[PDB]
Amino acid sequence: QSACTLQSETHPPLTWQKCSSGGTCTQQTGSVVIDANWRWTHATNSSTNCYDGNTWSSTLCPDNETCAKNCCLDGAAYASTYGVTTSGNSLSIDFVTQSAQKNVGARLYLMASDTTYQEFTLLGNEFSFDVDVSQLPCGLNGALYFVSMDADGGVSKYPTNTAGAKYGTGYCDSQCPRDLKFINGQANVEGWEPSSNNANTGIGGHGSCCSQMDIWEANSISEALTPHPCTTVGQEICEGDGCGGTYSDNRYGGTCDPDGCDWNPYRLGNTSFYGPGSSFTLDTTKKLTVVTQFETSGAINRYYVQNGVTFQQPNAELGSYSGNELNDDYCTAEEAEFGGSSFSDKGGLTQFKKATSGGMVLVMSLWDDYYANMLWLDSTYPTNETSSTPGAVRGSCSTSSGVPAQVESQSPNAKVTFSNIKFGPIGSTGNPSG
Ligand SMILES: OC[C@H]1O[C@@H](O[C@H]2[C@H](O)[C@@H](O)[C@H](O)O[C@@H]2CO)[C@H](O)[C@@H](O)[C@@H]1O
Ligand SMILES: *[C@@H]1O[C@H](CO)[C@@H](O)[C@H](O)[C@H]1NC(C)=O
Repeated sequence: QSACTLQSETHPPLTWQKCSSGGTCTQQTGSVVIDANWRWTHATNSSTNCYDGNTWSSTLCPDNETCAKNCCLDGAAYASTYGVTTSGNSLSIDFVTQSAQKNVGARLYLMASDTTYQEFTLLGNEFSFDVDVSQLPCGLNGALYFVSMDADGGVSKYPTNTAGAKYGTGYCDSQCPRDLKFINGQANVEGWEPSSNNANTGIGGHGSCCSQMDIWEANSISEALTPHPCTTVGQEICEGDGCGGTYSDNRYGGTCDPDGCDWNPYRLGNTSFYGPGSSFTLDTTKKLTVVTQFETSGAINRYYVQNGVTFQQPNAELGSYSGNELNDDYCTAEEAEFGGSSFSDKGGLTQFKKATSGGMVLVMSLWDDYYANMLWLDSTYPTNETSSTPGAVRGSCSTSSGVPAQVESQSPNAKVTFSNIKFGPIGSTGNPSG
C-alpha cells in the first residue's frame, strides 16, 4: 500500500532510558505509531473507501495486487480518534473512543525516527517499565511485547509497500494473524471472510508470522509472561489454514507456536500474588514496576517492585520442577503436566534465542478478545474444565466474562498506562535515570 495525506501523520513523542553496565542511564527520544489496520484505507485519487465495515471494495480491490496499487493508508488523529496520548515517558490508551466512529483499542510501535522502527536486542539485557492496570477489568488485555519485525515495515523486501513504518506496516506475531489488511506489499482481499461476530474485521487468505516475546499480557486480575518460537525467526507470509494460530481451523498446523511456554502466577498455584487489593502481594489498584531479564543461557528471569519493595517471580512447583526461572526445565514440566507439544515442536528456548539475539520491535496495545473472551488469561479455560484439571484455572473471572460487545458498553472508560521504560544490560535499569 502507498500513503496518502488527507490527514497528517504526526507521531506522539515518547522518551525512554538506555542504561549501561557503567551505572548510568541516558534519555532517548522516540515516538509511537499506530498499526495500519486501524487506519482509513482509501483510493489514491479520491476519498472512496477501499475497506469499509468488514468488506473490501470489489472494484478497487478485485485482487491483492490491484488493491495494493489502487489503495493507500492515511494519517491518524491519535488523541481524538484513537484515545492515544503521551506525556514525557508516559503512554496511555483508552479502551473505547467515540468520535465520528467508534474505536476500540490500539496497537502501537516504538519508532527510532519518523520512518523507522526502533529495534532492541534482548539477549543479555533486561527491560523495565511501570504500569497501571487498575482500570482493566475481566476480559481486557493491556499488552507490552516484542516481535521480530523489519525496521522499515517491509518496504525493502516489498516494493509495492511504500507507506512503511511511518504508517505502521509490517506487523507479524506467533499467531500468524490473518486479520491484517495488508501483508507483504499486497492487500489480503483474496479469501477474505468477514467476522460473524465483529462488524469491523475479517480473515484473509494470508497471514504474517514471526517470533514473539510476550513480556506483559494482563489486566487487574491476571498476568502472563510468554515466549513464542517459530521455525522461521523473522516475518514470513503463510497460506490460509496452513498458518495455524487463532485465525485458523488447525491451531497447531503452522510454523509458529501459538501457545508458548507461559508463566502465569495464578495458574501455577499462587492465587495471592497478583490482584486488586491489599490482600495480594502486588496490589493492582496501584502502579507497579516490572523487570524482565534475558540471560545468555536463554532462560528468563523476572522481579517486580511496588512502593520500594522488591518481589522476585514467585516460586512454582510443577512436576519435578521447582524454581522461579523460566527455563528449559520449566517448559518441559509444563508440557508434561498441563499437556501440549507446540513449544517443544518449534524448538523451545533454543530456537527462541535466535529471535532475542536479533532485533525486535516494541509493541504496546489494549484489546478485547473476540475469539476466546480472554478466558485463557483470567478465567477457567476451557470453560467445561474444572479446578481439578491441571492448569485450567488461570484467574478468578467468571467463565461468562469477556464478551466484547458487553465490555465495550459496560467499561468504555477502561484504559492502560505504560511509563518509565528502561533498557540496558542485566542489573543496570535500577540505577539513576538521566
Ligand atoms: O489463542 C488465544 C491465546 O492462547 C494462549 O494459549 C493458551 C491456549 O489457547 C490454551 O489452549 C492453553 O491451554 O493455554 C495456553 C496458554 O494460556 C496464548 O498464549 C495467547 O497468546 C493467545 O492469545
Ligand atoms: C505467593 O508469592 C509471594 C511472593 O513470592 C509469597 O510471599 C507468598 O507466600 C506466595 N503465596 C503462596 C500461597 O504461595
